[PDB]
Amino acid sequence: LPALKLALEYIVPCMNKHGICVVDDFLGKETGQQIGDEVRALHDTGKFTDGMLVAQKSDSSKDIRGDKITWIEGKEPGCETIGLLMSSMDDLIRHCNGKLGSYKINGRTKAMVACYPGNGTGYVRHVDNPNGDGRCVTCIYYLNKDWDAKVSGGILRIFPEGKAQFADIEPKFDRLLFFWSDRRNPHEVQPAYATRYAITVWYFDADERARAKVKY
Ligand SMILES: O=C(O)CNC(=O)c1ncc(-c2cccc(Cl)c2)cc1O
Ligand SMILES: [Fe+2]
Repeated sequence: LPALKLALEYIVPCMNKHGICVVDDFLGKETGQQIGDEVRALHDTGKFTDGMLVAQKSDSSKDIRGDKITWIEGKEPGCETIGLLMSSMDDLIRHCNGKLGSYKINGRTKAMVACYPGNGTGYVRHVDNPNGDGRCVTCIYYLNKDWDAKVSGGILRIFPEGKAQFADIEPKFDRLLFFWSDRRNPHEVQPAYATRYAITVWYFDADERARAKVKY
C-alpha cells in the first residue's frame, strides 16, 4: 500500500475521529523479521540500559527494574532496517500533514527502542506529553512474532479521549500504532511475562515546540 493511500483513506480519518489508529501488516514478514533481528542484536550486545527502576528497596540486591531502552538514529551499522522503518513512518506522517487535527508537524525524535524483559513488569498509567513539550503524535511499531497476550501479557491499554472505557492493543508483530500524545490518551502496559519489544518515535507540532523552547 502506498503511504498516501494509507494516510488519506485510513490514518487521517481514524486519528481525527478516535485519536488512535492501528495499522496491521505494515512492512511485511521479511522486513519485520529483519527489524526483529536488529533489535535482538542490540539486546544481545548490551546496547540497552538496565531498565527503569520499579522498586527501590533498602537492599539494592532486591531492586526490580522494568523497561530497558536505547535511542537509535537509524544510520548506525546493524540498524539500517530500523532506519527504513523510521523513514516509512515519516513517509506516512508527511502524507498526512495539514490533516492531523490543526497540527503542523515539522520534526520528530530519534527512535526509542524498548525491551520489557518478561519479569512481570509493565509500564504505569501515564500521558506521554502532559505538559506541552511539543510532541503531538506517538508512533509505535511492534515486532513480537507470535505474541499471545493471554499467555504473555503485555497489552497496551489506552483510555481514548481520556475516558475510562479502554482499548486493549496487543503488541503484535508488524503492527503500527498512532495516537495523540497529549492528555487525550492516557495509557499503560500491563505486566509482560515474555520479552516484549517496541520502537517509538514522537512527532513535533511546530507551534508547541517553538514555545517549549522557552519552557527550557
Ligand atoms: O510499550 C508500549 O507499548 C507503551 N510504551 C509507552 O507507552 C511508553 N511511554 C513513554 C515512555 C517514556 C516516558 C518518559 C521518558 C521516556 Cl525515555 C520514555 C516509555 C514507554 O515505553
Ligand atoms: Fe507512553
